[PDB]
Amino acid sequence: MAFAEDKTYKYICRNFSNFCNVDVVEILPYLPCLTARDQDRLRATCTLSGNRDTLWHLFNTLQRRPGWVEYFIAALRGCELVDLADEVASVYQSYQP
Amino acid sequence: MAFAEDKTYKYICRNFSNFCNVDVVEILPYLPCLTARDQDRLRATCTLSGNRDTLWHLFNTLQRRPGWVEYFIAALRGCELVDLADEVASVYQSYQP
Amino acid sequence: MAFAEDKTYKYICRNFSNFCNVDVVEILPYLPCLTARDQDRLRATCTLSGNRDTLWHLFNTLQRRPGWVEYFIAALRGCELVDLADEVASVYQSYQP
Amino acid sequence: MAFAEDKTYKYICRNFSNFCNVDVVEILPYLPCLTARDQDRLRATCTLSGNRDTLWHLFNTLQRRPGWVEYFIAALRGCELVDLADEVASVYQSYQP
Amino acid sequence: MAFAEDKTYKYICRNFSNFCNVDVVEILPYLPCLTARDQDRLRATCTLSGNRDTLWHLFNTLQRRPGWVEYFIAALRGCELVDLADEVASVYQSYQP
Amino acid sequence: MAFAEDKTYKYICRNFSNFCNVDVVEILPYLPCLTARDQDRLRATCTLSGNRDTLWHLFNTLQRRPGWVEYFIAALRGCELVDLADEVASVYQSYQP
Amino acid sequence: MAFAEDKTYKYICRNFSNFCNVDVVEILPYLPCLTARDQDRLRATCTLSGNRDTLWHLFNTLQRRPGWVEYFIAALRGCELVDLADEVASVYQSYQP
Amino acid sequence: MAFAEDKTYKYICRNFSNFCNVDVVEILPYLPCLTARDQDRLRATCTLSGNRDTLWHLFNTLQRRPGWVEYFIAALRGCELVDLADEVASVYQSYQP
Repeated sequence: MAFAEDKTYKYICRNFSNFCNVDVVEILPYLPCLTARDQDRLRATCTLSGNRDTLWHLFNTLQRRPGWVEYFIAALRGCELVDLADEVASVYQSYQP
Repeated sequence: MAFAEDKTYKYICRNFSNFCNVDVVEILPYLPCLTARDQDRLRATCTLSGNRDTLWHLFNTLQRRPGWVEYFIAALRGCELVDLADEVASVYQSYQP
Repeated sequence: MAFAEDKTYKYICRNFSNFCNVDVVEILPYLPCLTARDQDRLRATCTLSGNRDTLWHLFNTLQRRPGWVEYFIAALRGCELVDLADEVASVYQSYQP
Repeated sequence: MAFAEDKTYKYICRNFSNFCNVDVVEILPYLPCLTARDQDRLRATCTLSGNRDTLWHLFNTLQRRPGWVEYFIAALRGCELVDLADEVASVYQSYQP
Repeated sequence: MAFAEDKTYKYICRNFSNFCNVDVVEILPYLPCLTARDQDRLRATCTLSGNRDTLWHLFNTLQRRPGWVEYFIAALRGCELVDLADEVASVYQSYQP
Repeated sequence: MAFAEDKTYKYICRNFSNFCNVDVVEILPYLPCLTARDQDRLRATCTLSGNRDTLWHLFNTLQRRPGWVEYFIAALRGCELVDLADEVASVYQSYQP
Repeated sequence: MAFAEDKTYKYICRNFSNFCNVDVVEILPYLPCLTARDQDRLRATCTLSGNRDTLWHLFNTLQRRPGWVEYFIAALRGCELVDLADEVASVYQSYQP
Repeated sequence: MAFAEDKTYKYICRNFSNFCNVDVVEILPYLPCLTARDQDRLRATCTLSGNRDTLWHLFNTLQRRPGWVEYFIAALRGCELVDLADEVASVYQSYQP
């Protein structure tokens, strides 16, 4: 649900600092939900501002597509950030009926 | 119909908080109904004031030209805001004969 | 002469919509007739209200100091608005003895 | 003609989404009509704002100089956007006497 | 307490110049008390107007949400602005019962 | 003394044009004597109306609260308008017992 | 009730200075009871005259239309002025039979 | 002298178009007269608005500190803009007693 998605995103920003390792350029191919465009923005942002900065735009960009959370859990798993994926899914499923 | 357009726009502000996602700078390319001026007015506003803020200016500008609702529904769809577009179209059709 | 200058400015507003192409910030480097303070006013206006809009405020500012017309034709030529400059000069010289 | 160029640009924005593949940084060397300065602005915008995005600034920037459409048709052809140039040229010549 | 928060914010502005290093874009991610939007406004402002400048909008923006002081002290510590955090917390606790 | 402060402001406006250098948006952070409101008023004034214009509104605002002179002299020094500050302090101390 | 709404508003002005945090430009999107023309006036006022100032004009406009209190309490909540919303509702319900 | 500096700045704007080659990001390190902060503004402006545009803010920014002309001449010389440096210095000494 959107309410769950929205609460997830709120969690992530609560805890953004922990996430870091998340690699924007690595993570994007796993997010076909993002506009073929919006990836460019993130990917170009990263060149300019460095990863961890752009990470913030990406999540804000990620939470933009209904259904995004499932995409993301998949993404971290593609990124072998399994412990992180497990961390969000916990948060995510916590807000589902 | 206009009655439908105004009810649509009136709906939009009622439920604006939900819309949140529309990316001003993103959606404008789909809205050739808007004044070549007024698009500059939006984006420069976007630069000065940030996105969601500029969003509001965009809608008020949008509802100014006859036919905008179809333009808008098309726009959201290019922005893959399908659920958002489907939501608007519903509100729109609901007011058609 | 002033009569020519005034007829020119009146021409410009009577054909204002046609000019648009003029970029205000650029009309600004080439135009030392404008007060060091009024350029700030325009550009800040330009940022705030967008270009075409700011253009009108720009011309309105420009026609205030004797000699502005020569400055302007030079400016467009610096902006490679040669056909535009050629148009004004014609309009301008049409009002010279 | 001015009228023909303008309809083209209005056509382009009607159909902008289709254009996308157009590469701003690639296309700029082919546009000596654009100000040596403006290219910088597009090229820097592109770095800041991403390609398809800056694309929009570019067309709006391109249509700024009379004669631009031929420059543009030439450009697409230099960019092996033969199908695109043919698409535009069609639109352009459709508006010439 | 509210009284403590305001005295703190008044202190911050008393002593703003010392703060400078504080990086708006770096520090915002630690500040979920700020609206997901007002960070855009700070950040877009930051892009437009520069860092230390936006720092100011941010503090005025930060002091907007009850409980913000705790949020800020935490943030600076994450920004390894330990001496700064120590400095404010000192100011802060000085105004609590 | 109050008598000293007023002669100073009368000095400032009688020499207002000389000051310009003072950057309105820049100087405000040094002036906590100003109401947390009134800074909004100046800056917003600055944005719509431009700097030197706003300077007058700034000075006009500043001279309203007792003690402002010490604040202002300090401010200019923060703005490294040392010669400007030196000029005012001279004017200021010239009117003290 | 209308009387309850009025009693709330007098509370507001007697405590107006406290309530300035309300960000005018921010709050309007939650208030569809306001006349679509009349919001422009607030923002135009807000921009011209600054926020806290505009708050008062906003309130005076808001209390014009019956039912506004529910609109407002909701509004603050959207602004995560939960404590502020919590403050008003108390004052409000204290005046209902 | 101040008289000399301003006449130079006026010259600079009267010939600004000629100057362009001046590279903002390159030139700033040679100007410790500008506030370490205003470099950010220029350096960030260059980013948003392009190099030709920011040069303009820079000179107006440069002419802001008494003594700036010597700094600028030094700077251009640091920038191997020897012909440019000779051009300005000539203009400068032309207004000294």
